[PDB]
Amino acid sequence: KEWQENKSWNAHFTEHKSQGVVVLWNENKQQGFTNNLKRANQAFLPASTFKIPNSLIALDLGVVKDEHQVFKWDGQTRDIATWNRDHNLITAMKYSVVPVYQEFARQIGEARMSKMLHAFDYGNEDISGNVDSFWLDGGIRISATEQISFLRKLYHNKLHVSERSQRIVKQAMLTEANGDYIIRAKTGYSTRIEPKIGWWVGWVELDDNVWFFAMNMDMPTSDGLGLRQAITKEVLKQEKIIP
Amino acid sequence: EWQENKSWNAHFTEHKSQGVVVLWNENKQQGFTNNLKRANQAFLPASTFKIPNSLIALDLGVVKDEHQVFKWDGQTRDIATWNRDHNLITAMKYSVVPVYQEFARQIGEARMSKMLHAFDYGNEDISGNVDSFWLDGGIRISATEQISFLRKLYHNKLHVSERSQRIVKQAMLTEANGDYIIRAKTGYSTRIEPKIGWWVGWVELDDNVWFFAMNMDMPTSDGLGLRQAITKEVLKQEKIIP
Ligand SMILES: *C(=O)N1C[C@H](NOS(=O)(=O)O)CC[C@H]1C(N)=O
Ligand SMILES: *C(=O)N1C[C@H](NOS(=O)(=O)O)CC[C@H]1C(N)=O
Ligand SMILES: [Cl-]
Ligand SMILES: [Cl-]
Ligand SMILES: [Cl-]
Ligand SMILES: [Cl-]
Repeated sequence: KEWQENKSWNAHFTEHKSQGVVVLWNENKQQGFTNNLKRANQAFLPASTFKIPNSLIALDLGVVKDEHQVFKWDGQTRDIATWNRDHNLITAMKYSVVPVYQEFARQIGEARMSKMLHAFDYGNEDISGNVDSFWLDGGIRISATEQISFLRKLYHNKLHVSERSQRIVKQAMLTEANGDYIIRAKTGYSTRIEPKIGWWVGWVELDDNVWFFAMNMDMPTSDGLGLRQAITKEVLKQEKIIP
Repeated sequence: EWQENKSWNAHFTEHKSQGVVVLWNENKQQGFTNNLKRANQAFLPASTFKIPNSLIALDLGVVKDEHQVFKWDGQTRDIATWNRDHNLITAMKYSVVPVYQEFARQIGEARMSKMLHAFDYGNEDISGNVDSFWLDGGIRISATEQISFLRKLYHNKLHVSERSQRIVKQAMLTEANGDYIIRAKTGYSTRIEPKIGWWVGWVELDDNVWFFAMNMDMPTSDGLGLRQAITKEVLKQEKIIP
């Protein structure tokens, strides 16, 4: 059976006084699992998880030459200290540097952004709003299941951009690696339209399988942001995917 | 420029051990070592040779990509992890010699010799069995020459495709967290004296990369854990990793 509900995972949200969904996909078995089939299919603003398609499009169009090209700080002091400094693609992804990605989106422009999101079958494919903010307060929406379908295409180099573009973005997604697993992922935090939600989307590479994941959770304040990873890892540990 | 830091000898002494750690600061273009003579001593690369071997195999099409499966030949060997199917990523991780011996046989002596010349790799001498020269043949490379080769790989400057270089750097991934990424390969030269352990690679930080190459005397497999442990003690002392 393709999609299966595991209500036992709700204990991981309950135990943190949280509400959300975790979706897993077993690539070898071509089967998916979720605590909440309805919420797995509800669409939300992608917020910073949009850095994955934005990175791909920027590299494929040559807006970003490679993962070492330096994007100079514009000398405007912002809220997040790690943003007030020079970045390359690796560090801009790591510190989720919005102003770097805003400039990419402006250089890409509305016409190319729209065509590439259709080509990617990415969420509702709707870029209505400002070209440098639609993933934060515009028309674009994506579900946890639609994140999985996009990431599977990236993993297999099946997106309609160069293999090189896809390999570079997967490098930039690297989050954790040890002798047991590799996680390639991207966090997000949608705050401008209700409900406020946190995301964590990506995959776990094991020796002989890959488990795709997409989670979102209600995030009324920034206090709970560490639960995006903590809850996903509690589910991965339950299912014996990581130790 | 090069500098000797004898204080790192303490990390070797404490584990009753002899060897060398070489570090290269890419931003400053400066090298550091506990032993300048040993930094330039050339040894058999043993399993560290999997780095150039993978590059050549990918560039020639002997390996199509990092997913291609190399089926176990059915010969039961001493290392349990070798007695199973592998791809490039797991073959590097478990250092599966028989997979790399088959690559070498398909590359062949002529293309292997030419490619090591193009890479400026060590003494560029493949004398011996085409499928064992890096374990018991004539090839020799120093810790400083390992760093030279790795800097070219890091910058995509080796004369193979960018794609081959990106795949091998993916396969080298050893560790990553919010502080650092290590891309590296271990080795153990067991067949020709002196028996030594290797660890070569680099640490990626937000705004610098530190290349490293270490080797140490390894009279038995009991001290293999020290290859990483002594290197990490030097990286901590130098405030490169927490
Ligand atoms: C992305 O969702 N954003 C940028 C930055 N990212 O941190 S996250 O990756 O930990 O979610 C701050 C939150 C958010 C934004 N406010 O634009
Ligand atoms: C490579 O040097 N070798 C293959 C294998 N890997 O050990 S490693 O951890 O040093 O990579 C065993 C040692 C050695 C060999 N015996 O050929
Ligand atoms: Cl963003
Ligand atoms: Cl990687
Ligand atoms: Cl080998
Ligand atoms: Cl490439």
